Amino acid sequence: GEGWVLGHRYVNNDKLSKRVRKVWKPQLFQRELYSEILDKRFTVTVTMRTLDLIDQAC
Amino acid sequence: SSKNLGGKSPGKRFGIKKMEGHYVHAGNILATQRHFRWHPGAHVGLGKNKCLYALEEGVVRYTKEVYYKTFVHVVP
RNA sequence: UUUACCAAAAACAUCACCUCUAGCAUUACUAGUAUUAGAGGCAAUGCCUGCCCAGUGACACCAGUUUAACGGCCGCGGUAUUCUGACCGUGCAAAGGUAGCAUAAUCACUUGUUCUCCAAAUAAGGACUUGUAUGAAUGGCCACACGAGGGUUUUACUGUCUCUUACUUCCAAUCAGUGAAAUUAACCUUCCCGUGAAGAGGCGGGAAUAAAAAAAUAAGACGAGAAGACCCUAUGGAGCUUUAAUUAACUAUUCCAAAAGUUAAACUUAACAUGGACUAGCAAUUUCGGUUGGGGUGACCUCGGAGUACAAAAAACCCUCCGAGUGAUUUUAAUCUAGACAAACCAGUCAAAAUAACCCAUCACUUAUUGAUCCAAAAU
RNA sequence: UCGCACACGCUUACAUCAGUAACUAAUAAUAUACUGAUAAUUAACAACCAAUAAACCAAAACAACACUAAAACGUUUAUUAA
RNA sequence: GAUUACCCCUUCUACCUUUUGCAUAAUGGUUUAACCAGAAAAAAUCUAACAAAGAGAACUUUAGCUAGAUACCCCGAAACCAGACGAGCUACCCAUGAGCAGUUUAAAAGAACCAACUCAUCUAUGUGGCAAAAUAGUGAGAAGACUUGUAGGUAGAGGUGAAAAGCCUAACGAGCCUGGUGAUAGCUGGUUGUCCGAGAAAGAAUUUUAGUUCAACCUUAAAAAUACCCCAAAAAUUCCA
RNA sequence: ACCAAAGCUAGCUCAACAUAAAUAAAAUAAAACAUUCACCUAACAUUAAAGUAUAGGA
Repeated sequence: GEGWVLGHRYVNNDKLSKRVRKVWKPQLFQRELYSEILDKRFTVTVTMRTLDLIDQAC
Repeated sequence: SSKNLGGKSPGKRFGIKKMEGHYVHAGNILATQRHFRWHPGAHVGLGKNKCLYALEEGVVRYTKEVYYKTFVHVVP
């Protein structure tokens, strides 16, 4: 629910005026974790905020 | 090209709506006029626009009097 | 060198001059480095390029600097035969055209005046300067050579001309072979004087006339050919330009976040990439009234009164006179029942009478003096 | 008078025989450019082929040379392999 | 119509469209054949079913309800958007080759003239042509910023352009093809058999004048009224015997 | 009687059944135009709710 989200943009956020479609893409950063089951260090470029949920999923 | 300027005014249709001998009703407009061309007589009321009307049911009659007035009467 | 296919020219390019921006790296610039690269103007060369930074732009930061940045560089009065004004006084401005040039690719008046050229010169050349409306890097003034550029005068030679004539060849002409085209409502298709939407072979009245071709002349059939390229109309289209209004994408910023450090018992830092609003330079969508003796310009657009509009209404013109988007003084217009005027729609006037409680009016001649929807607010 | 060869191309037009009322080359003659059938020259001509790694400075203009604009194509050595 | 088994004489200003008005020298048509442009029922009028109910489990209803039958045609842009095709034409550039006699001359791929080649100055001819860019005479460059072959690159919310609003496959103020698309057109050009009755040329408004919305009229089918020409009582008329 | 018409047959339409990546627009309607626009790209059966509740330069 992040990658490739294309919405619409307005000026005063109340529109009697023009509406122009705007593109939105998620932020990408590197997250290094360690899997003991697979015995492998993993690198995830995935969603930042999701990692905050993963930390609560442990 | 024209320096002078003026507008046109729609008519308010001033005049006498009813005639002598006609059978009218109470509250009916008799004569719409500017200022006083004629004066209200018996059983005839006067308006703010100086328009005479009939007070009661009857017949319209015009009568001239000189003491120079013109009265309109309504005879039940 | 340039509008291939109406413009080859003074235009563009060109050596050269000047201003100004770039101290930086591995698929432009450039495998370059201030003597290099990008941008702008001018255009060999020769002599020069004076003044003004108040506004705009630009650079250092709110103040100043900057003209080979965008640009700008005056008027009036008085003074010696005539005339003129070296000089003086004064208003204004940021500062008021210096050298040179000039009826000019510039001069309206204009065919300025004078001189040269010609038997005659609105052109041309050489001067004068009250330069409507030249001017110094959108450079100024000259300049050898150069030019299928733009003008003027003598000589030479010519069918250009006075003034045309003759000849040759290819067509035109004839015959034979092959056999088009646009155009075309149907055509028995004369002329004159009149009329007819005002330019008649078809109408009227007069005149003229047996019926059909070929070689020629281009007046008419408002000939043929292009749904005028001028004008105006359409709530047509498109290109271009902006301080028209309204604002996503790209190039550079201000803050808070992501990511890192610091103290005490709440604060400071940005290498790469990515966000939320935000400030500038760039870009993105459309609009562009009507009336109108064509349009544009000018004027006008709603309302009230007095004429045009002679004894109830109403009645136009870019006809004609005046008035308004209110001004002020005192009492105050509380609830609703008939019934009418005017009226396309919608907006405007009069009002008996009943009830509750008391017991609208004057001026601006009398009337004018405003605004129908949806949406906001002092609060209902 | 101005044309024969090499091409990129152009897909039997061409050569022989036979027949041309008709179409085809604006007609006839006929035919290299019509129909029908049947012939269509090679090669030492032109296309198609070694992998790499080293050596070397001082352009071309019938060029010792010189100039500028700073220089189409060139050779040699060694290894593997057909 | 007469007239003779034919003709002269007399009687008559094509059709259509558009208009205040056209035989009009306003519009469209060579002729013929064929093709070719009024398909929508809510409320209503009308024919039938039943009736305080109709109608095939859905709605209406102080005579309704249900069913059937009656009125609103085509062609045409200039342009916009999307996806692609185009630099064998032409513009520029990259890579690789080739071409440009002769004469005067001091060393001079140096200057000037002049053939090829590259251009198109002037004149004439050609004007459904030889040719949708020509031919003849003449003229420019012709060692240069030159010409040219082959192999490549750059395209339309652009490229290129010694910069003309030029070129990008014979018409570029922004190519062409396909699709959106039967875009939009208040405009203009069009809309076909008979007979009968009646029969319109201007009130105010409108980002409106070449268009619309109700009045001023008109037509169909029914009902209830009355209406006008209108003299003296009275205010050219306004009213009424 | 001349160019000529006139004499048939292939052929199909439709209904039913069987079987190396990334939000498209705009013209247009609101007689201009700018918020807005059934519709179209893929999934979307009948009767009625209902052209109702609402939304819209209301």
